[PDB]
Amino acid sequence: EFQRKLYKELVKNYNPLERPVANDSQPLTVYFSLSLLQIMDVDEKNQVLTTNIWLQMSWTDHYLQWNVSEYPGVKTVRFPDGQIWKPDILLYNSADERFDATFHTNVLVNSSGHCQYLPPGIFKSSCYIDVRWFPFDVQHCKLKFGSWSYGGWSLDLQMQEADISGYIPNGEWDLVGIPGKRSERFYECCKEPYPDVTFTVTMRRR
Amino acid sequence: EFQRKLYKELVKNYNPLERPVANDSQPLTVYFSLSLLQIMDVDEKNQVLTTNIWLQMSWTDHYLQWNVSEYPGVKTVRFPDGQIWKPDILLYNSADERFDATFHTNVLVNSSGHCQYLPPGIFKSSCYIDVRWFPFDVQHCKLKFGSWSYGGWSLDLQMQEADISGYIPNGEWDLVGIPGKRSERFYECCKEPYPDVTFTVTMRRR
Amino acid sequence: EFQRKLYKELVKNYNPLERPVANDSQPLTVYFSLSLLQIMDVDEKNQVLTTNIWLQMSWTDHYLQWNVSEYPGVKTVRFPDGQIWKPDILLYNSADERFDATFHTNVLVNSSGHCQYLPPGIFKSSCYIDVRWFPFDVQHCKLKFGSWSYGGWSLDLQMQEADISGYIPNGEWDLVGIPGKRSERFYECCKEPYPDVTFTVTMRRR
Amino acid sequence: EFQRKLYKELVKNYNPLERPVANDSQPLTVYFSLSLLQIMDVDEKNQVLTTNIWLQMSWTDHYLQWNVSEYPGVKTVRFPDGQIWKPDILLYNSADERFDATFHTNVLVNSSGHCQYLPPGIFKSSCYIDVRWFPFDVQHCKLKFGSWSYGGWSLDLQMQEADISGYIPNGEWDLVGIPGKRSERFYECCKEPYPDVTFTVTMRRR
Amino acid sequence: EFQRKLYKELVKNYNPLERPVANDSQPLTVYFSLSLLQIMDVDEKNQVLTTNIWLQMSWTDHYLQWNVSEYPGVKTVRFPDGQIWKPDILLYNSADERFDATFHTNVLVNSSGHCQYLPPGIFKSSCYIDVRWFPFDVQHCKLKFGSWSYGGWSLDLQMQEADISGYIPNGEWDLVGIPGKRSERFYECCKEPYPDVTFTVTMRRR
Amino acid sequence: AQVQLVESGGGLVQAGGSLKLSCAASGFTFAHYAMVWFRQAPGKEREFVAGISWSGASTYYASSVKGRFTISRDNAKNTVYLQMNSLKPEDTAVYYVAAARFGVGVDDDYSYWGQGTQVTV
Amino acid sequence: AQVQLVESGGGLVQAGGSLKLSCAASGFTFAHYAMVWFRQAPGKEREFVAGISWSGASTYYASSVKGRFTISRDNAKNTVYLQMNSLKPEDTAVYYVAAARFGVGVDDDYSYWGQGTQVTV
Amino acid sequence: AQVQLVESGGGLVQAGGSLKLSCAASGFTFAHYAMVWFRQAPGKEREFVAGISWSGASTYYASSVKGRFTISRDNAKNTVYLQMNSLKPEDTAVYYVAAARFGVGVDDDYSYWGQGTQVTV
Ligand SMILES: *[C@@H]1O[C@H](CO)[C@@H](O)[C@H](O)[C@H]1NC(C)=O
Ligand SMILES: *[C@@H]1O[C@H](CO)[C@@H](O)[C@H](O)[C@H]1NC(C)=O
Ligand SMILES: *[C@@H]1O[C@H](CO)[C@@H](O)[C@H](O)[C@H]1NC(C)=O
Ligand SMILES: *[C@@H]1O[C@H](CO)[C@@H](O)[C@H](O)[C@H]1NC(C)=O
Ligand SMILES: *[C@@H]1O[C@H](CO)[C@@H](O)[C@H](O)[C@H]1NC(C)=O
Ligand SMILES: *[C@@H]1O[C@H](CO)[C@@H](O)[C@H](O)[C@H]1NC(C)=O
Ligand SMILES: *[C@@H]1O[C@H](CO)[C@@H](O)[C@H](O)[C@H]1NC(C)=O
Ligand SMILES: *[C@@H]1O[C@H](CO)[C@@H](O)[C@H](O)[C@H]1NC(C)=O
Ligand SMILES: *[C@@H]1O[C@H](CO)[C@@H](O)[C@H](O)[C@H]1NC(C)=O
Ligand SMILES: *[C@@H]1O[C@H](CO)[C@@H](O)[C@H](O)[C@H]1NC(C)=O
Repeated sequence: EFQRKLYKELVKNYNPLERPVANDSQPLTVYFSLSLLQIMDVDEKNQVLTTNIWLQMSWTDHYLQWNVSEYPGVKTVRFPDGQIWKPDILLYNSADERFDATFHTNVLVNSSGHCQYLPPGIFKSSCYIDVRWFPFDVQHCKLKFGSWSYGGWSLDLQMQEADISGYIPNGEWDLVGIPGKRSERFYECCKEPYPDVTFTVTMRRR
Repeated sequence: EFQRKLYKELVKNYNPLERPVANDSQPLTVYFSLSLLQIMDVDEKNQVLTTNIWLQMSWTDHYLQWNVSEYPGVKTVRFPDGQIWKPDILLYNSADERFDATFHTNVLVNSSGHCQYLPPGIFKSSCYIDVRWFPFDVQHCKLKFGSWSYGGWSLDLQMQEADISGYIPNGEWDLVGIPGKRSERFYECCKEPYPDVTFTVTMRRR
Repeated sequence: EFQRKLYKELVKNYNPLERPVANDSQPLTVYFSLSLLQIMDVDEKNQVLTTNIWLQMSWTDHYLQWNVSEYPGVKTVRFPDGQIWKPDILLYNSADERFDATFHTNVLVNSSGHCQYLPPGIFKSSCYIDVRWFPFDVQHCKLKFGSWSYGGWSLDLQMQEADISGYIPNGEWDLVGIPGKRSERFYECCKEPYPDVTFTVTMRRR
Repeated sequence: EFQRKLYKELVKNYNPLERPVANDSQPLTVYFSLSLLQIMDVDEKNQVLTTNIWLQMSWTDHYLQWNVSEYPGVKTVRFPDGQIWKPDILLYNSADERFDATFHTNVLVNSSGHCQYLPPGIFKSSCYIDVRWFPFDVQHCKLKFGSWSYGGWSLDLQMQEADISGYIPNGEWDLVGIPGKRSERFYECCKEPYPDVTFTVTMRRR
Repeated sequence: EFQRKLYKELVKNYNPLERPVANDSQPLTVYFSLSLLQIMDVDEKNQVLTTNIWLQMSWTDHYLQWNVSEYPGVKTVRFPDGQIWKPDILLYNSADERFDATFHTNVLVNSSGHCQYLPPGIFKSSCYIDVRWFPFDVQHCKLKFGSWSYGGWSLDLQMQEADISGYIPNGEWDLVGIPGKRSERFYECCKEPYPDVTFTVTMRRR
Repeated sequence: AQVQLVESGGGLVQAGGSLKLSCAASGFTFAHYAMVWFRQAPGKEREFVAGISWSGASTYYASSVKGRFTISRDNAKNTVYLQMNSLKPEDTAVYYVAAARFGVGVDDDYSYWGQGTQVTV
Repeated sequence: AQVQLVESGGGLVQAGGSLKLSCAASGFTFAHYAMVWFRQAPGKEREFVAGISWSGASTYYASSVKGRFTISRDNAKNTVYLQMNSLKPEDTAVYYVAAARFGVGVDDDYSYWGQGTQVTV
Repeated sequence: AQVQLVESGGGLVQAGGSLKLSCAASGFTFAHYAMVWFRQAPGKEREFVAGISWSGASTYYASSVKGRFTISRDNAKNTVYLQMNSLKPEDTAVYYVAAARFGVGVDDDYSYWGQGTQVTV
């Protein structure tokens, strides 16, 4: 059938350790955006904070292409965790024991199109809770995301705004906003602009 | 031996990433129900509660069919996780240190094909507890089940009534009812809807 | 080498998803019995009980057969998990997050063909600790074992008497007896019994 | 290169679940000697204790032999967990939830020689803390080690004295010594015996 | 294109249990340097402390070679966990229940072959806090790193200076510095050294 | 050793002859092994002929041999019989039988092979 | 099956001739696949002759056809051309092409086959 | 690029005298690979004649011959020599070289194959 034929044919030569791009010199563009649903707790002096976040990563793959003219029906295909490439965007200043709370999910592809890798999770991340200036002080906590191995001239990770959806108003903390900013880190001997993203959560009290 | 022959023959081509249906454009129908067994506790300050739920998913397969006239004996077959298709229906507003508390089990198939999947689960979900004002206020906690990647023209998630058989009466709360309702959400710009099932747990106090 | 030859030859066609029996219409007899060696915590009215129990499963296989004249010396064959069929008999009213406490172990096979499966476990079950008639009141707690997918004319779960050994006399509770009874959870219209085994533990106080 | 040839040549037929011995009737010699590094806590009246122990195993193999004359350089090879046989010797009175708390380690082989398997572990064992006199009395806890599936006429498990190396003096308990004893107990209806090794840890108080 | 060709052709004969070196007699140099980021807690009389540490392991490989002239573009190849040799270097006096808090990571290689194996982790390690002479006294906690299976004339560990980066100014403890030095524990049998590295973290109250 | 697989029944007969091809074996337990007949000719490599299961029910044949031949076995004598009827000139080949563990006659992994009993027309 | 291939050109010169073989296909996008030429002799295995990757510049020649045979591909025209010069009389065989997914021309797992044309010298 | 392994020697001399042949490399590095010699005959398929390692001294031979052939290799010239002494009439075939990455000579994978030279005493 069409589904069986397409799924069997799509993986002829697809070594999962690749960086799909027509020209090896040209970098790849990945889009990153997060949606924060809830805040669990600010925790103790240990300077650690727990949240509930769904991430969203998108990129254009040049090794999964066809056209629907000769393959009527099929319009969205899915691949599991282990056979389709996925960028390794992680949290830098993580404090969880496992360092990665992402519940891996299938990767979605449309026609001759790009991918979406929405992972859910709860993140226990470190902060600087030192607002003892006065109990009523606005605290800024930073979530630092970025690549761990790839960087510079290979992945020009961009940023998209976060979401302000039904964030379950907390009974003790309220947030003013969630800005984000892309940043660069120079190296000892190189001109490659190693990128990263920092999202700031600011809250005073409730 | 007939059972051995059947198990050897049935898997000639069953790429596990398939959607079993004769007509690719035609959608599949999946029936969903749950059975509550117990409620463990609902802490106060944090918004989370624990429940004991056995799920029940039923669907119709097409690539797994035979007729018993030629194969005497076997009437039902069981498949583990990894070799058979299973829809990914998950809980949205989960709060555990994991996104899936399901203890996977085998899938049962009979004759022309009808798959029953019964996972147990100790589910921990986030509720909206804001009824501290009146101690005698009924609390409508929500359990939101649905597909994570599949949706629209592919999986027509139906709904069956819940179950009351056995409850292990609690020492602090009492069930009033277990209503359930299916809902739909429309994407940004598309005619494909996204369905979901919401179950309301109502308890006043004891 | 005889060991290597036997191990190589015994696994020609042994798909581990199959029920071993010469005639597939005939049911299969499985002997089941447990042996509790320790008690960890009965807990307060939270409705949870922790016990240390070693299971014991035995059955007869018709696909592991030979005689010693051909193969001198060898009398015991040991198989890990994955390459040998094992019944999936579980605890119905479990409260553990993992839902399973079995530490999988190798299975032993004799010449003529027999199986012995002895997994240890720390079982966290559910009971009703509601002794309000003064401290002295006998409490009966139940453990419900049975198949999760097999049932009726396929596996007739036979029961053996429990074991009373090295119970580490406790200082807070004492065991009066360990009865065990087989019952049938027959549904409305099935024409095929669904057996199960329930074990009762009785303790008043100390 | 020589190491590559040795590795590719020594695993031609090494079914991992075999018992490598020259004679199928002759038993095999295994030497056991734990080394205790620290006791973490004697814990509450639940009769549990947490200790830090590095186990030790020694046995002789018949399928791993070469002559070092034609292989200058390489003298010791090492195998990961899964491809090399390892005896199933573990703790009996285990109170840990996962039962076996060993971090598996590579196995070392020298020339036509033996194997060493050094696992580190934190063991939650249970003993008899029921001091006859008032709470200040000398308690002797027992650690049991033996095979689970192997036993009698196959592994004549032998004991060697423990170690008194750097003990990290705790602040509330002092030990007297750590003797051990090999016992050929539990000679059941089967003719073969069932050897075991029991170590005694004695401490009164500080 | 060229990336796929290189990835497919580079692993023809790479038995992952190897010790890459041109001559089997010459040892291998492994450069070790750690970088601490924060101190979470000192805990209680159990004499254990928690830290966040990123390791840094560097070595040179001989079987991963090419030159960029005929492979335009690709300059860094990346391998996952399992297909690439990694030295088995870990912590001796580890007090965590898992004995290994390393979140495994990809390995980066370039044309000549230099490798980097930076893992992140949260290390819970034991110490000795029993300064009764003066409650306000500087505490020196030791971390002992080194191999577990390899030793002597095969892998000669070398140490690089540690990192004093943005160590999140704490609120109860302040450190002066982190000296480290190489040590040896040469055994009586044979004359093969047993190297290791010891890092002392010296901290005083704040 | 001790796994000898011996055959008999050489024949040079044109169309219309009836044959009683016989095979015997030893060493292994005959009641726990299925058997199947294979054909090899110089123009080809190997092809199916017919096979039995370990119980004696649901024998299997090929498309070109749906009729004609029959196959039988008796557990108490260690003999395997192939009744060949209505010969055709295309069955010029060797007949070496194969034995496997509990099987279904249709393709399976084999453990014991046999020798040739070349028959030509 | 809408994925078949056809040839254009025939070769029967005595020796030292020139030829231009043309091949084309339809039913799949002629931009995500690479084409390789294969030769079959009366009795022999299959040998690799000439290849080119999907990118456009990865020309590969066999060891015996380095400076004689050349290959090219026209994406817009949906065709592949093979030019032969200074032919040897030992090249008598059937040439057919094989397609594959993103590759280079070196050993791979081909998907779509075709049919060959016979050259006799 | 243009990786090719050309062979020569053209040995058709009678038994007894001598034979000496050499190989060459074009595209790949000669200090990172290993070469083995394969014999192919009109009736046979493949034989592991002999081989050498990338290190330089791991000469491995076959059971057929132990003191009649010898091998040598040179990295500056980018070549390998095979010397065939005491020619006998039983070995007449086509020789070709198979190249591989870091190896020993025993069963190994290959990436590049060479040209065939016909030798017949
Ligand atoms: C790829 O990028 C390089 C960079 O200069 C360029 O020269 C080349 O033309 C591009 N296209 C290719 C290699 O097909
Ligand atoms: C599938 O359904 C469509 C509905 O529009 C129908 O036209 C078609 O014939 C069906 N069968 C196919 C596409 O094979
Ligand atoms: C069962 O299927 C087989 C195969 O098509 C057929 O020959 C037979 O008639 C079927 N029997 C019934 C009762 O449908
Ligand atoms: C198996 O049992 C059934 C039950 O009556 C019987 O008819 C059959 O002959 C038995 N043997 C088989 C199926 O080989
Ligand atoms: C094994 O021991 C038995 C008993 O002494 C002996 O007869 C036999 O020759 C030994 N070797 C074997 C069985 O290979
Ligand atoms: C190992 O055996 C080989 C062949 O039997 C022999 O040549 C070599 O000297 C032996 N090595 C030693 C150390 O005896
Ligand atoms: C390796 O070193 C040894 C001594 O250091 C030397 O004899 C040998 O030639 C070197 N090269 C090898 C073994 O390939
Ligand atoms: C680099 O690779 C090219 C590819 O042809 C080769 O010509 C050159 O010799 C190589 N350089 C070195 C130093 O090996
Ligand atoms: C063991 O089985 C073989 C095979 O059937 C048989 O020949 C032999 O007599 C048997 N031995 C015994 C003691 O039954
Ligand atoms: C889809 O691909 C087929 C391939 O043969 C082609 O004929 C058709 O024109 C393509 N359609 C579009 C819209 O690209």
